[PDB]
Amino acid sequence: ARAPLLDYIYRVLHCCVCGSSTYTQQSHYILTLADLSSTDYDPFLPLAN
Amino acid sequence: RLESDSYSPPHVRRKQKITDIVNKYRNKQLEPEFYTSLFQEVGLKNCS
Repeated sequence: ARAPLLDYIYRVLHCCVCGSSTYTQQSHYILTLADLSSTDYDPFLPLAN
Repeated sequence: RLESDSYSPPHVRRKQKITDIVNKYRNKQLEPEFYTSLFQEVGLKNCS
């Protein structure tokens, strides 16, 4: 099911308060960068260091 | 009442009933899944 945005916000906050590890469901528990990709948004644009 | 062996005070009956209700009706949700429940509206479950 399509979880609401506040759900992901609280998931990320819980991960921050508890720890980055110990959460490897890797399905929907944490929103990842690749999820942001859409028709007019590339989350991996080239950059020069 | 004191003589009988199958009798307990009424508050014990209420406590056992409450424990049974908790066991048979609790919601299995994680911590992040519970905070978002508060913000969601209620009362329209049978209407929407």
